[PDB]
Amino acid sequence: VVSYRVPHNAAVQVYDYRAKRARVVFGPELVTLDPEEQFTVLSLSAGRPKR
Amino acid sequence: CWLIRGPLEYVPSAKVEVVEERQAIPLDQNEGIYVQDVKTGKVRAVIGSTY
Repeated sequence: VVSYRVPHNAAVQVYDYRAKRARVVFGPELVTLDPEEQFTVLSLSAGRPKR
Repeated sequence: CWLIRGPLEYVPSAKVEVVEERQAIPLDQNEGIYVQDVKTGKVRAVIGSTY
C-alpha cells in the first residue's frame, strides 16, 4: 500500500481513477490510496527571495 | 478457429488441432486491451472486467 501521513494543518487531494470519484481530506489523516488513486503533487515556491 | 475456455479438461481429437495457449489478460475498470476482432475487423477496446 502507498499511504501518506498528512500533517495536521494540511490537506491532500486524491482521485480514484478506478471509481470515478473525487475526495480531498484535510487535517491529520492517513490516506490510503486505492490501486488507481493518485496524489496531488504540488510544486510550490521556495528559496530565500522566491523561486 | 474456436476458443474453448473455462473449468474443463480437453483431449484433442484426431480431427482438431491446438494452435495457441491464449492466456487471459487481467483488466480492471478504466483499463482494457485494444482488441481487433479479426473476423470483423472492428477494434472494440474492451475495458472493465478482465478480458
